[PDB]
Parts: sequence; C-alpha cells; structure tokens
Amino acid sequence: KFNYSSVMEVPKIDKIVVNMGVGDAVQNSKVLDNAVEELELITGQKPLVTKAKKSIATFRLREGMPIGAKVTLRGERMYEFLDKLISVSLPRVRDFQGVSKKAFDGRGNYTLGVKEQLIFPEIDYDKVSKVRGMDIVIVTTANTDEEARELLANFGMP
Amino acid sequence: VSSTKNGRDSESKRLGAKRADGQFVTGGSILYRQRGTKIYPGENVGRGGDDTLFAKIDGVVKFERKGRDKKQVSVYAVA
Amino acid sequence: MISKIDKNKVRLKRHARVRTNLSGTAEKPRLNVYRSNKHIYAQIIDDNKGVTLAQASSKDSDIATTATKVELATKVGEAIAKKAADKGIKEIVFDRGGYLYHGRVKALAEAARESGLEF
Amino acid sequence: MLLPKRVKYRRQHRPKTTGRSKGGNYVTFGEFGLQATTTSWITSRQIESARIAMTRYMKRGGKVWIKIFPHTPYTKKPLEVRMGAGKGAVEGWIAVVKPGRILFEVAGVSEEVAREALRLASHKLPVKTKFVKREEL
Amino acid sequence: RVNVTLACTECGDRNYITTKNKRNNPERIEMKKYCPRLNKYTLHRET
Amino acid sequence: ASLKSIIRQGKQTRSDLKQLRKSGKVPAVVYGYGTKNVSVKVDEVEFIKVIREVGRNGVIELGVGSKTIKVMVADYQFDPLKNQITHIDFLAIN
RNA sequence: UCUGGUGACUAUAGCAAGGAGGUCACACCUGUUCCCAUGCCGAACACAGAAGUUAAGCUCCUUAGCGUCGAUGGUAGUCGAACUUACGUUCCGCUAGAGUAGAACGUUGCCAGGC
RNA sequence: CUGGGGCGGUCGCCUCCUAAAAGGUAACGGAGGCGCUCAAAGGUUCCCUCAGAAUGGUUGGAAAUCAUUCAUAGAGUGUAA
RNA sequence: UUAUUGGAGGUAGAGCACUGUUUGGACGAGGGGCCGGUUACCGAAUUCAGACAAACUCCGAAUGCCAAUUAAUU
Ligand SMILES: [Mg+2]
Ligand SMILES: [Mg+2]
Ligand SMILES: [Mg+2]
Ligand SMILES: [Mg+2]
Ligand SMILES: [Mg+2]
Ligand SMILES: [Mg+2]
Ligand SMILES: [Mg+2]
Ligand SMILES: [Mg+2]
Ligand SMILES: [Mg+2]
Repeated sequence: KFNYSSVMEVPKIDKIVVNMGVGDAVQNSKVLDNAVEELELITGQKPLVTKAKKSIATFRLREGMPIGAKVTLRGERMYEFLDKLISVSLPRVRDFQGVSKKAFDGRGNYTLGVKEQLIFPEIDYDKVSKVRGMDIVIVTTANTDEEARELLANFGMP
Repeated sequence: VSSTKNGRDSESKRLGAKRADGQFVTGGSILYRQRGTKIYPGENVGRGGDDTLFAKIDGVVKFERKGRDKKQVSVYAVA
Repeated sequence: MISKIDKNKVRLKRHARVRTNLSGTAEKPRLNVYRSNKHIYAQIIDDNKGVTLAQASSKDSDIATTATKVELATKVGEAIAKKAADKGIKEIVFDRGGYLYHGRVKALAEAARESGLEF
Repeated sequence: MLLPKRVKYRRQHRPKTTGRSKGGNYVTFGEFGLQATTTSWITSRQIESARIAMTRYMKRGGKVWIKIFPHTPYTKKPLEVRMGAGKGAVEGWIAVVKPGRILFEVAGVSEEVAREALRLASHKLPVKTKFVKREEL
Repeated sequence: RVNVTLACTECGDRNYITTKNKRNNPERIEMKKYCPRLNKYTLHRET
Repeated sequence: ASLKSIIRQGKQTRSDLKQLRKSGKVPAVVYGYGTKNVSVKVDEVEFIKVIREVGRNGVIELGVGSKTIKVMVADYQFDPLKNQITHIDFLAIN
C-alpha cells in the first residue's frame, strides 16, 4: 500500500502505555492499593506508581503523594494484550465509531479513553466501589497520521 | 518626623588576582581569590575549599583561555 | 513516532566524563578499550604526547578463533602485555572506555593483570 | 497622565543630560514631525498639554504618534525641611530629550495644517523645536 | 539541637564532640572513631 | 551618471576631515567586485543631482583616477540636524 | 589516498535540506540457555548469536537556508594639550558597538588495517 | 551619633548598587537578610538529566497525571542577594 | 620614567540576546455582538517596525593596574 524500497523500512508498533490517571488520594489510600490491584488485574505487570511532580495549590497535592500508575507493555505481553482488547472491548462498549476520527498528535498516537466499562473484563462488579478510567496510547514507527491511518485500519474501528 | 531604614553594609573582601602573568612564584602562593569559579584551575594549580586558586609547584604563571568563554591558570616548571 | 538513539554517541558522553581525572603520563600510561559487536580492541596511549605505543585486536590474524567472544577477550589481554613487557611493563592506568566494568571488559582486564602488568 | 504601571525601583538617580540623541531621530510612522534642538526634561504634564492642542486643531483628522514616554521618577522633599534625613517621596515622571530626538509625528493631513498644528504644540514644551519632513534620497 | 559528647570504652578521656537534635534522634548514637591511646578504632558512645 | 572623484591620501586626521566637509566635499570609499579598497572624495552638490536623476538605486559610472567603474550605492551616514550627508559607501557590481 | 581507533584546536568545525554508498570495517538485526538487568518492561543494560537489510545511524558528494566568523571606511566615546563656563569649542594620539563587502558545508597529530 | 540640641531612629555580622573596567573608598544615601539547620541535606562508587511551551488524551479546577517535538538551564541548587 | 611584550578586569559608549518598562501595526486561538456563530469589545499568545535602565548586558574602549627585558635615561 506504500511500495517500500526495503523490507526493513516498514511501520510497526513500539510500545503501549497503560497509564490510569489521577485517583486523587485525600482519603483513597485503601482504594489506591485497589486501583493498583485493578491495573494488576487488567495487565500482567505491577504498574509504576507515578507520583506527583509539584505541590500546586487548590488541590490535594504536595511533593510526593503518589497520584498515578502506569505499566509499559512492549513484547509478547503487548502482543497478547492487544489481541484480547481487539475483541473484548468493542463488544463490551457498543459505540458507533469506537474511538475517534482523528486522535493522533501528528505522530500516530491512539490515545483512547476509558470510563470503567470495558475495565474488569475478567471479574464482574463484585469489589469495585468507584468508577475509574484508563489511557491506552499506541507508540508506533509511523511518521505521520496519514501513514498511521493505514496502520490504524488493520484491526481497527476508525 | 522622618527616618530611614537603610544603613547596613558588609565589610569588603579583597578579591581578585594576586600574581601577574609571567611572574615567578613559590610553590604555595595564592594566585586568584574568588566566589565561585570565574577561572578554572589548569596545570599544577590547586583549587581550594573557598574556591581559591593556588600553585602546586614553583614556576611561572600563565593565564589562558579554556573553551569559547572559559579561563584557566597554569604554572609551568622551568625558571 | 519513536526515536532510538545510537549507543556509541551516548558512550562518548560517558567516556569524556570518565577521562577527566585519568591520563597517560609516560611513566604511567593509559590503556583504553573499544568493543564494537564482534571484536575487542586495546591500545596503550601516552596522553602527554598523544603517541600510542601498543595494540592488540580480536580481528588480528595471530589471535583469530570462534571461542566465546569472552575467551577471545582473554587472549587479547595476554597479547597486549607481551608487547607491554618489551618496555613500560610498569604500572599503567586502566581506561574502561565508557562501559561497565563487567563481562567482556572485565575479562580483558583480568588477563592483563595475570600476565605481568601492575594495575 | 502617562506613567508606567509598575517600576522595580521607585527612587532613582537622575539621568545624564549632556550629549546627543542616542537614537529614535528619524520619522518612521507618519509624514511630518517635530524635532528638538536643545536639551531638557519633559514632565508628562507638558506632553498632555501639547497633545491636546495638537488634536483639536486637526479636527480629529489624521493620526498622531508620541515618540516619548516618561519612564523615570523624580522625587521632592516636602515644604521647609532641613537637609538630609533620607530621600523624599516621588513627585512626577520625566523623560529626557537631547538635540535630534523626534517628539511627535502626524500624518493624514495636508502640509500647511501640519505646520500650524505642530507650531501650537511647540509653545508648550520647554525645548526649542523645528519642523521636519520624511527624509529620502 | 544540643551539644553532645562521644566517649570511648577504654580510651581514658572524652575527646570527640558532635551535635544532634533530640526530636530526630532521641537515642544514644554510637560510631567507630579513632582514639590514639590504642592506635586503632574503637566504639564511641554518647554519654 | 558621470560623477567625478579624487583619491584621498593616507591618514586623514580629525581636522582635515572637518575642513573637507566645510567645503562641498564628502568622504567615501569604493569596494566590491574586481576592485580594492580606495578612499575617495565627492562633491556634495554634484552627488545630489546625480541621485535625483537616476534614483535611489541606480548605476553610476564614476571615475577613480583614470578608469571608470559601474557603481551602485550601498549605504550613507546622514546628519539629521543641519541636514547634510557626511559619508557615502560605494559598491561595484559588474 | 581509503576505513577505523584515539588526541589537539574560540561552530570557519554547528544545524537544516538534497543525492549516492556496504557481509571488509560499523550498525540495525536473531535470541534470553548462562554472568547480569529493569520503582513495570531482555526497551534500556548484560550475554549468546549471525538468518536478514543499506531503510536508519554512519560515511562521501551538493547548497550559503538558519547559526557562527568578519575587514576597509566613517561615526560615538576618550588620554594629553590649548581656549573658555558654554547641556561647550579647537588641535593631536588611540579607536568602538551597530551596519556593509566578504569567509565558511572543518583543519591536523599517532597507530592498525585496507590500498 | 545627630546639617544646633531635644523628640524620633540607629549602634555587631552577610550580600548587591552608589564605587569613576585592579583592590580600596563617605553620607540620618538606595534595597534586603542573620543570631540557624542536616545523622543525612555528610564521604565514596555507579547510573540519570530539567523547567517551560506546543500537540493528543476519562477525571481535566486552564494547568495535577500520561505520551510526543523543541526547550542553555530560563529548572533545581536547606535558608537573603 | 619611557619604549616594547604579556595579562587581570566589564566603566564610558552602544545594544535588546535575558530581566523589567513602553509605543504603533498585523496575525490568528479564546471569551465575546448576536439569531451556538457573524460584527464590536476584551485580555492572552506569536510576529513587523521603533524606544528606556544605577541595582539589564549578546558586546565593549580610552586611561589606569600587575609584571619581565645583558633595553635606554635618571
Ligand atoms: Mg534604533
Ligand atoms: Mg531486542
Ligand atoms: Mg566593528
Ligand atoms: Mg578604577
Ligand atoms: Mg573596583
Ligand atoms: Mg535588619
Ligand atoms: Mg550608558
Ligand atoms: Mg550613576
Ligand atoms: Mg550598565
């Protein structure tokens, strides 16, 4: 579809980030271990608890106070989690388009949103006490989004 | 009634260079006195705790540039 | 997209931070190490004149086999000390390049200690 | 009524007065202008009086620019005080001109209206002035 | 933030003087330092 | 486009520059393609009349000594008070 | 001369763009069995490899587009001298910053290999 | 001490400006700080490199966090400059 | 004391590359006229041109300062 001059020159995915979000812990410290348990249930890696970088006002924040979580999937764990998210997400979402018409930042990023609906696709709503959301970005070797549109069409719902 | 609130000053510290370029020095003499590092040390020159530059051996002293905008001091041997 | 940086230009930033307290002075010369992917190199340098003195290699025909990539590195360390034994078999300074003192760099240094050098 | 909104230091040394104009001595924005011939301070009340007398003669026709802004504060000690108990409070804001500096520029009007409008302004400044064109050649 | 004295077990006298504050380290701290009476290192404990 | 020039000698002092400007002359230099740095003299009144008939940006065939050079005008320093030109730089083009 | 390793030099050495180059060197690349490793990830680091590729790094050409360098001439300032009290003038030395012409797509020491 | 004296204010130490391209240099001249802290915020050996801006993205107080391109330190450096 | 060499340092002057100040003109994003939007207005950002500084400097003198020469005069 692009007529590549050499087979080494072809676009491919590189890394997927499973960064969750804030989870502002003024009193959600027990939920934070459960939010870590939610990511440890969603993905097969203990996520890096990303702490804050400032102490800004009008917010429950200071130097420290770990306010995030992220796990990086690169190899076969990225290859296995991408196949199950191709099937057990869109049937669990039931949307029209599914992600967006254009969500890249000029580089080829997916940046799909989540609102705790396809989350816990293994266990039912038994222990969950609050809603949440994940952010699944797709880092790839595409130069621009138009070349990435040929990559996003393969097993995608643009 | 009027008054002011500015009368304070510190005692001045006698900074700057102490030996000249081309001059023979003895092996422990202070070359330059500074806050921070306006001039780096070069050959046979030590750098003190309060950033004072001093000579290791006795010889003649040369000031010389280091990069684009950096300066250093060296002491060379034969007199 | 995603940009991979080459490993060699990151090494030289690490190498220049190392070689700032370290030099060869012709009483105590410097040997540095360069490994590419398939060979191991070694070279004695006096930094005061900028003149090198000795050299050994993995791709040299005198030492050329397919042992381990590590037993290869040992034979280089035995090789460089013999030419260092001709003159200046005194203490030297080991320049680790920009590498971790581990594995193939480490096996080169152990072979140089066990064959006459005094570092 | 021109004055800066905030200044880092309220009490400053007075500016150096001898010399010539550092720059800003060619008309660029308009067609005609008024340049200075001697040296003085201009204290931000003069350029309010001069700008008003400029404006009402042109009947709100073309545009008018001011090339001078009063940046420097000056102080004054109150009435009947002995010397030296600190430096007094501010009084006003001055700008320093030297021979060469353009003071006002007008445009969008005929030449003989511009001469008369600038003549009325010139009787309100403390400096000798002169009418100039837009230089070329 | 107080003055504090380290003393040897058998070095004879009380030489080294350091500082600490009581709120961060209320315990009796101890180090290995040099007393030249024995020409070695010995445990020195806060009195 | 037929202006005339006179080559200055070495090391003009301060006095003989302002004595040269109290006449109708203005100091100048020529440089550029195929030439070297030569410092010259030009009448002010003649220079204005040539500019006002060929424009600001035109070609002037001025003569230095014997030969004549096709020359454009690069820059000029102007005295805004007392309105006289005080320096002119000439650029050869071919 | 070509390639590589390693030093010296204020980017004239940089940045960007365009075009060619390879199993000799270099690198992507293959793999995680072993030393070793990731606040998670054999990505990185380390090790074991040599199927694949010049696409990228890299190297060689092309360009003055950005950055850098930059005279001559004039001017501002000023040491000394001479008149004067003018927001000064005159003489003689020194001589900027800005701007213009122009330079420039590196120069070079040591060793090994390939010539 | 004091532009008479009194009333007022100040008296030791650190850093800038005045200070006239070495150093030094006054005024009741202009601006600010100190009368500590740290058992690691010390020593050594190995790794790493920012704020900010732009662009995408559930919570989005606009900016918290995540990815991406630039970004001469503009970040940070116990405490004033 | 002078001649010749070498060096330290940031004044005068200039300049806007940082920090602050400021005048016009454009550009578009936002609120914003409206009937959510136009248009007007607002503030912020980015650019073109042009100005200011003792506690601003990408630059940077003259003079003075420190020294060394079997130099020359004292
Ligand atoms: Mg200007
Ligand atoms: Mg791999
Ligand atoms: Mg110049
Ligand atoms: Mg001085
Ligand atoms: Mg001084
Ligand atoms: Mg106080
Ligand atoms: Mg000035
Ligand atoms: Mg002043
Ligand atoms: Mg200044």
